[PDB]
Amino acid sequence: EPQRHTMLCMCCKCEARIELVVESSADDLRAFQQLFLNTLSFVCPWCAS
Amino acid sequence: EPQRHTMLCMCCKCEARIELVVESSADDLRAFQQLFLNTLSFVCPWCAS
Amino acid sequence: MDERFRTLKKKLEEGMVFTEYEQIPKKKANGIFSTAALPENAERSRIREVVPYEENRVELIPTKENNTGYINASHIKVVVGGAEWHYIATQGPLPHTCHDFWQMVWEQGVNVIAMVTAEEEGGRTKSHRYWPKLGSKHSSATYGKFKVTTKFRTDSVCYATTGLKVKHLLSGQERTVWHLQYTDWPDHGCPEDVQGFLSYLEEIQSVRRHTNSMLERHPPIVVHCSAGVGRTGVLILSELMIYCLEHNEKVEVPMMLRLLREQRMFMIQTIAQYKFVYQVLIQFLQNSR
Amino acid sequence: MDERFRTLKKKLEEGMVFTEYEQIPKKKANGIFSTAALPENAERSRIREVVPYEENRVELIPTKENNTGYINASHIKVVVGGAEWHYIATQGPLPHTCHDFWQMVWEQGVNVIAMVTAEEEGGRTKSHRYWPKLGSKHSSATYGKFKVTTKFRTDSVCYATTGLKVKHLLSGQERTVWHLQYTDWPDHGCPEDVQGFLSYLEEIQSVRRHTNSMLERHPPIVVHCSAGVGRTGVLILSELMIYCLEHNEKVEVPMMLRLLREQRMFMIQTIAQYKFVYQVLIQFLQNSR
Ligand SMILES: [Cl-]
Ligand SMILES: [Cl-]
Ligand SMILES: [Zn+2]
Ligand SMILES: [Zn+2]
Repeated sequence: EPQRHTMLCMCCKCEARIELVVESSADDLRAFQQLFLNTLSFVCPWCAS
Repeated sequence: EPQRHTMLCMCCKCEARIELVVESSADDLRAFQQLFLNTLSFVCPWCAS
Repeated sequence: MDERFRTLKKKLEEGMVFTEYEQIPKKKANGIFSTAALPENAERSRIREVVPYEENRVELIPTKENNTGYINASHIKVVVGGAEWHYIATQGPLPHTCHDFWQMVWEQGVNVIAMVTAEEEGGRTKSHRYWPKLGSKHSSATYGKFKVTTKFRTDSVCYATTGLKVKHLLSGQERTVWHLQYTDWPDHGCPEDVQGFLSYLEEIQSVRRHTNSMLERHPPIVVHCSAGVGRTGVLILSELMIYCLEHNEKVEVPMMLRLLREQRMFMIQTIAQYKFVYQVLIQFLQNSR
Repeated sequence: MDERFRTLKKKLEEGMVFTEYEQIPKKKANGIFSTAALPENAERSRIREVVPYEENRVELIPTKENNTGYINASHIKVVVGGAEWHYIATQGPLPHTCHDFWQMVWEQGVNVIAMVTAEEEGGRTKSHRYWPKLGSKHSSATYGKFKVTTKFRTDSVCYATTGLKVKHLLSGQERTVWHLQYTDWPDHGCPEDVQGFLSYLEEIQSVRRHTNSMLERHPPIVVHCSAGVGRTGVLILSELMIYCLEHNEKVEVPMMLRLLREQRMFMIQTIAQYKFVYQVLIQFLQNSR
């Protein structure tokens, strides 16, 4: 069954830390981790507005 | 070059809408979309606390 | 493609492309519409005048309420360069045909829906809302035997991509469907932003290859507008001609339109839509240089 | 594995597993440590007494400041069931050997670092912080020729997984490294939560297979603690014995320990660590039933 995981990352615009909380299978968690090691970056709410 | 994209999804605990803003390549965007169609779900900040 | 660009431009300067369009018959002379013509199926067609030919209508498994398995939808099949292309051209679902629509999606193994319209345009209904709204009722809705759940939406400038999960409520089987909605078509006439329409075609092509790779076969994509012939015909003709140009097949646009009309009546219903297709092809070729 | 479970339990009841541990020599009799023994390399070893044998030390490309290409690190190679296993066992980097460490990671094509320690434990330094902190200086840090960037961290109960990007500043080449840090080892003795250590081994196994699949070969993983022999030996012996049990190879634990000691002196430096390995194997076998 899916479990809860927390992903810590950095906003790609302003160096602020972003806390993402997901529920997923282990395989989908690994796939999501791998996206951060490709090109996927998150924008914090402030930089988004 | 990476572009800015917005992903709208639902919290898996409380039905609230979540707006995720990413920058990524097209391929990593598609891979991220596919994770939502597998098991990956996000938890809103309130349900996280 | 430089020779293809110059050839296309010359033909557009010869003054006959609109002449030959008028002479393309809008529908087959000895056409048969037996099931669509039944009085039990009158209310299942949005536009009474636009119905599938009997030989290639999409036939659903019969049910007690829909015993002829009727939906206003046609199988469109064209072979270009050794490749078979398969589309289902259909009307925008009515409130009472949403379960038929999802039944068709299931039986045909459809992975991609190309919706070339808004739900309402200028006050008139073009399509029922046949997929859920995010955050409304667990982002889910049930249409007959099918529970549909919206998992994400990504808005682009000219179109929106929505990922759906479809569950068959008797078997429990779940499947993925990608819903690609063009949002830039004006209430009358054709879109002025040709590049945006090309971006939409790009997304359809990209999502088709993605879903095909996931199933590691090539089901039809569903294309619909209001009656399933106008904007639907623009999309299908454009994709087929862009592929013809990209792989250098010597098929003329009016010849391709004749073959589409052999399979669904009235495909591309105005000269303005036909001229729009040519401008799509010109822009695609200019993009290449 | 039921016969393997009962066999292991019987051996633990025979009262000789600690007897045979004492008789395993801590290091090779005719061992040679030429490069580690040079006075220029004294400051490069965290624990002066724990150094690599010459024949299997990890040799770096020479530089003007480090002309023997010396790092306190050993190649550990064991063949189990037709499969070669390759580890690099090394000490926790010192402030002035962080660039050596990343040079080793680059030359050896390492994808996975297993760090079985905290940076400081009970006030004493066990490892320099050789990877960046999230959000601090663009989450990046430079060590000699290598720019390292932290992209994510996922905290589990007993360990943390950090994804890193490593850039070679002369070629511009970028690579991925996964940093897996066990956070549950007590300041003295061995962890009471055996299941948590098994979860850490699970993550190492899972990340190794992931990184191997991405490179669609099998580089060594790097394992380090403070001197690179104690907890490092516990991890390596445990993974090798779990694989031996899972594929039913008749290798005794003391025999495997002797082979590890043939390759790096002092591997598993206390009886309590050796007994911990047996409890890891017992728990793995109980998990199977
Ligand atoms: Cl004309
Ligand atoms: Cl004993
Ligand atoms: Zn920001
Ligand atoms: Zn919530």
